[PDB]
Amino acid sequence: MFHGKHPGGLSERGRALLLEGGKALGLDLKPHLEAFSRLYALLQEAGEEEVVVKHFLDSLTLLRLPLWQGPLRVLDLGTGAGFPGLPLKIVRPELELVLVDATRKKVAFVERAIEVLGLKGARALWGRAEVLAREAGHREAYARAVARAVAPLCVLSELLLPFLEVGGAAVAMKGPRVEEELAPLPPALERLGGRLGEVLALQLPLSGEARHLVVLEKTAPTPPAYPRRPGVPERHPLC
Ligand SMILES: C[S@@+](CC[C@H](N)C(=O)[O-])C[C@H]1O[C@@H](n2cnc3c(N)ncnc32)[C@H](O)[C@@H]1O
Repeated sequence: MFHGKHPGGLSERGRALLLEGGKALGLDLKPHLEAFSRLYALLQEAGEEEVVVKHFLDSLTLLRLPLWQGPLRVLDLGTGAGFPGLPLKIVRPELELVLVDATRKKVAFVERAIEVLGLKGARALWGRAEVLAREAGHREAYARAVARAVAPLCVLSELLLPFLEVGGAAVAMKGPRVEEELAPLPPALERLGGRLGEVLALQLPLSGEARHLVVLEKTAPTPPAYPRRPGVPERHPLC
């Protein structure tokens, strides 16, 4: 089984893995298989295959939180090549997505992926969190924000919380170990106008690796001190 190889997208095995992984997460990815295949081809144009399929599926773990209803404005901060934002947008097309990265070439890739995949209501933006979150256009202007593989929670919270309108929520996607990053966090969240929401523990569907979705709730407006200047949160974190 799964022997088919294709020149320009996911292999027969790659397709099967994606669908199987989706089902384990409670998702039917059949309607999106060709879009994911094309996204994979784009990533290649820019064992390999299984790694990418895993990134697709890890991104899709966001859907294990009932946070994605209707046309919410969502920031994916430090999106890189578009994770977790592009998989999320593919499967939840009503979301109004802004994907930010400090690295121009990453942003250019995401912009091309949007154009090639024909996604509507998604845009890639070259910028620094610390700068954008002081613009009236972005500060406390999002209902949701997400980030994967960006920074320790103490730093990341200062980067994410100022984008959230009061009542909004952020998801910091984390790996197997969160104990140390979480320990000193709640007082720092308070300073930013946030509260710690749930920490959802889950196991990746094909690999069985542990993951944690850390939810940050936006409860009051972020004081004007935050975020501090580019690089400062990382050099002198709040916790
Ligand atoms: C290790 S990559 C992870 C990318 C993607 N989220 C993923 O999971 O595959 C971290 C990315 O965040 C971006 N980044 C880090 N700090 C940032 C900041 N303060 N503002 C905007 N982008 C940032 C970097 O340019 C880099 O592309």
